Amino acid sequence: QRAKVAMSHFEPHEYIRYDLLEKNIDIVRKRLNRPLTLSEKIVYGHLDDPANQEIERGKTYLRLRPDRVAMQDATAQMAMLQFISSGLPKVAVPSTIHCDHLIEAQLGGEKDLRRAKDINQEVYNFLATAGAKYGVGFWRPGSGIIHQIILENYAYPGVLLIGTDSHTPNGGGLGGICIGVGGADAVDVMAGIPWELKCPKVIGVKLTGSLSGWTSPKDVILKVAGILTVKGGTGAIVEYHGPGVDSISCTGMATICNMGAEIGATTSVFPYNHRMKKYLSKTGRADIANLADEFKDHLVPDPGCHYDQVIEINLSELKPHINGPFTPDLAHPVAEVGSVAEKEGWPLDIRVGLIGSCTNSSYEDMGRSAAVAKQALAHGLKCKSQFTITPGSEQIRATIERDGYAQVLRDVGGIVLANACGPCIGQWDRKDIKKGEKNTIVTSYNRNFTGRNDANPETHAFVTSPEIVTALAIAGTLKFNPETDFLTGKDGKKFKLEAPDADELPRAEFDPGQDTYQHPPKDSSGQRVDVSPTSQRLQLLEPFDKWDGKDLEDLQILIKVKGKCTTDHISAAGPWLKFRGHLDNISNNLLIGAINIENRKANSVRNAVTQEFGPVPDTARYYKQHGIRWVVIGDENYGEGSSREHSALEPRHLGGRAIITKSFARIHETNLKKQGLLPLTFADPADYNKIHPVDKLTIQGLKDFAPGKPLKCIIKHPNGTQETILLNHTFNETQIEWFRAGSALNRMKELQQK
Ligand SMILES: O=C(O)CC(CC(=O)O)C(=O)O
Ligand code: F3S
Repeated sequence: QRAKVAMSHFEPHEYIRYDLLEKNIDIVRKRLNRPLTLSEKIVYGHLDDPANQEIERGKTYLRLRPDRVAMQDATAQMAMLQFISSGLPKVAVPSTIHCDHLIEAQLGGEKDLRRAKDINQEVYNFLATAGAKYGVGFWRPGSGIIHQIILENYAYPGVLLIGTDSHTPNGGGLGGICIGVGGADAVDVMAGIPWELKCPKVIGVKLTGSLSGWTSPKDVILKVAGILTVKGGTGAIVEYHGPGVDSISCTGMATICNMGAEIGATTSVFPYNHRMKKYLSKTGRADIANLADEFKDHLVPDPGCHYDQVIEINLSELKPHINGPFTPDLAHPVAEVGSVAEKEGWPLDIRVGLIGSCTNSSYEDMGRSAAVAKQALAHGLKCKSQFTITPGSEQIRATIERDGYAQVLRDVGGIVLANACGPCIGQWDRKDIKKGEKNTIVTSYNRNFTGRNDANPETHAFVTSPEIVTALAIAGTLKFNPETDFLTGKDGKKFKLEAPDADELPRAEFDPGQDTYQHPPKDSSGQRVDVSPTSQRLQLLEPFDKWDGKDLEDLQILIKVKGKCTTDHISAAGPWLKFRGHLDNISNNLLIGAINIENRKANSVRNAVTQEFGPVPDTARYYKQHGIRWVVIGDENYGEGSSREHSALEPRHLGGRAIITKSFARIHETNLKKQGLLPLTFADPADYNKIHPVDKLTIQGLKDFAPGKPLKCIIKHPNGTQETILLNHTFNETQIEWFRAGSALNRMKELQQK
């Protein structure tokens, strides 16, 4: 580039290329002759061939070149095992591993981390020596959650980042396009080959007016999530714009982009502005803010660009929301929630109040919560409810500890957890409740899907802002309304809580703490990564079987699924995170949470040959070792939610050939195409009703599988009648070559020594 500004302090040699962004935006622009939106300037500015790429929103696959790859340890292990199979010597672009998902919340900060490094040494040692070997930066356990460390250090305006985690959109708060992928996508960018993405549609949310009072950043996406619903953002990028953007802090925009994951959006973004500039300078990147000022025309949307849908939100009319309890789109005003809770039968007293995680742990969030706490403390009050605080990184922990906020928070009765996901992925040894107990918890997190936080099917969880969690934690009930109600203080008077007052960013500079990162040695020609042969936590992958040239005849339906089938129903987390690097050991959880439409129950399907109802993994394994190939039938938005490729690998490992649904979630359908399976959808969703558990399916037409040709499916009924239905697919020729080879990895290996 002419300027020589680095990507971050950890890669001082790898410079930001806004000169290329601009050259590819100018090549696209003159092919398209129209204003482009911000996410179009940034996506199309990273095309591998901007002169020739075919560009149509919602239709074409763009072949893109991401700037950096970030990985989290619950998904980094399988991604690094696939990279190890490619045979390639080093990673092609800046990648980092972050160790945040294997640390269980039990007693608090220090004790929980000590136990996690003991319990997990094998996997942390595997991730660091493979990181050292292949040149991947490694953030040590206890250093912080992937998105918080990415916002503090690696996101910048104009970046195209991919991450093996759904909440990777978080990065959009600093003006970049950050997309979550399954681990095999990350190994394409690390292997140095173009990354493909279905060309996004763009939803424009216009922000007008200003935040006031108890209303925070969080409220905007709780409001938008309820307007669009979980199905709302599928296949689109949400792009925030308006005069109101500049009334939100940089870490508030990151809160909003983060939860856009919850409506199925490919990612969300905000346009570069003064708030981002301020945060870039206060986090040791003033030079990035100076470069970006010079390229600002390319980091804002063109005037007059066309959004495929515009939603307008008046921030000055906005008021606090609390969303739940079993989806993030059931939206409520914090004024109404008490009411709805008594008519609906949701438990009114707040058992546990949990604040933090990467969605709501900025210096501003911790401070606004303390500003509430300090008030309750001046009246001899304490949290009525149990109270946990998870700092997003060691820098937010060291900084808020030093400036006092952490001590206010413990003085009202909260325990500070390790800087890791913990209760946000449900990695938590809970004790206050017997399992099955019906109880309400309230979090500042993002997802509140059933069983997400403690695996109690009946814990009702509500997501809101950290200050409202803190206020309701002292209150102990969903009946309390912070902005109206009175609280009875130890000295018998009544008083009411004042709306939080707090610094956006420190007066001082940020404390980073010590010992957080392991640099890779461009040295150690002689790093050795050794999966013990009979290790129960890590296992080297063995190639899947190449496609046999024939059609798929008389396939068994392992399960026909009723309703919502999230990737947590397909591959659960909780106890199974200890097997995220062992494929046959984590496959023993295949589809155990999905509801069987035959009997309305989870984990009991009928074995076609023994005629006994029993566990799905056992049955799929019975089928596999007897030569029966099977299929799953789903309803809508199948594979919704968490990014894990384990949802696609475990079907392949047990004998699965195809998943046919009315519609798929984006990251799960890419993960099925990547593992050699067939993601297919009904040309008519009503055809879901034609297929019963008992039928055998023949998927015919593979010999001339082509983009756009539907595949024909012959349903064969026990009584000899058959029906033929049509099935659509979104494969392009790159992806058909993945199916043909047995998986995308097998194909990457054929472009070397076959
Ligand atoms: O319908 C599809 O072809 C896929 C989805 C999601 C995506 O990959 O962007 C869409 O285009 O809406
Ligand atoms: S990455 Fe963030 S969304 Fe929760 S599971 Fe971890 S704190």
